[PDB]
Amino acid sequence: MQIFVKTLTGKTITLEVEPSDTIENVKAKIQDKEGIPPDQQRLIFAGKQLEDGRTLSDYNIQKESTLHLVLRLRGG
Amino acid sequence: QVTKVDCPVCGVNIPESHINKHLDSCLSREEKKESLRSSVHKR
Ligand SMILES: [Zn+2]
Repeated sequence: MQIFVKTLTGKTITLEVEPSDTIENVKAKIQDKEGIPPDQQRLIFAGKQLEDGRTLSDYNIQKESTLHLVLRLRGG
Repeated sequence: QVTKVDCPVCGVNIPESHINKHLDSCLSREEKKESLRSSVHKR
């Protein structure tokens, strides 16, 4: 299903992913589009983060949804 | 570089650097409100 992702900066990217696809799989897709490492990217939906070992269908995500992307520079 | 970003969880003005720690706390609350469950009684 076609979904949309919005970064904290305001940028908007349309990403195509299947409910069966895992979150870890989604990050890799982003890597190709945003050129940013999957480890340095964290996604939040409804205020809670998305577990890499979980799938989109498990989060009750329907067609055309807006996800929040945050960047984790370094934990020091 | 100095920048700020709102929190999608609680909506609070916070720098892009302090956001990482903030997310760790903001998310912690979510786990506090929800019921506590333990697979094993010991731990
Ligand atoms: Zn917050």
